[PDB]
Amino acid sequence: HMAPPTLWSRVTKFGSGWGFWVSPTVFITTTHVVPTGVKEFFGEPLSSIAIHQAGEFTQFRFSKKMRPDLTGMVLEEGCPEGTVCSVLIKRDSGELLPLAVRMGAIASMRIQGRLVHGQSGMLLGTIPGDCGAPYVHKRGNDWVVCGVHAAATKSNTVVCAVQA
Ligand SMILES: [Cl-]
Ligand SMILES: [Cl-]
Repeated sequence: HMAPPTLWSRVTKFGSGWGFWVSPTVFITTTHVVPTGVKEFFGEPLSSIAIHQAGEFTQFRFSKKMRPDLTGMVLEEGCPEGTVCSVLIKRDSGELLPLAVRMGAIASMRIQGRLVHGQSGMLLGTIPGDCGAPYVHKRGNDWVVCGVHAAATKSNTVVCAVQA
């Protein structure tokens, strides 16, 4: 299934990587790309944002509609093993590099000392800078997002962080 422009428009440069607008108020990203010590995100004070971070998965819920042009999509905790997702990688150049990935198992893993609650997959390459890119798949009418890019083997195996 081919990701349409509006879906790409959700993928947003953020910190040392990317994040993704799940809806007008909900933004997801990979914890380690998130800027630390700041007092606002997208011009909104922390106080106005509900933040939950665990297992390298970060979710922001804003009090205000930040992307009022968007519809809300389904966010799931990973996907069924065997599902082929697309990782919607934007590069700093502007290039779009959707990568097809056959997903494997969900697991709590230690990767370079960090606890990642995630899902591994095999590419059917990712680089530093790509973390936070969304893993998506289409089910019926609806695109589903089920993780954010977190790691890859040197090899090729990729891992996305998934929500509790
Ligand atoms: Cl775009
Ligand atoms: Cl499914």
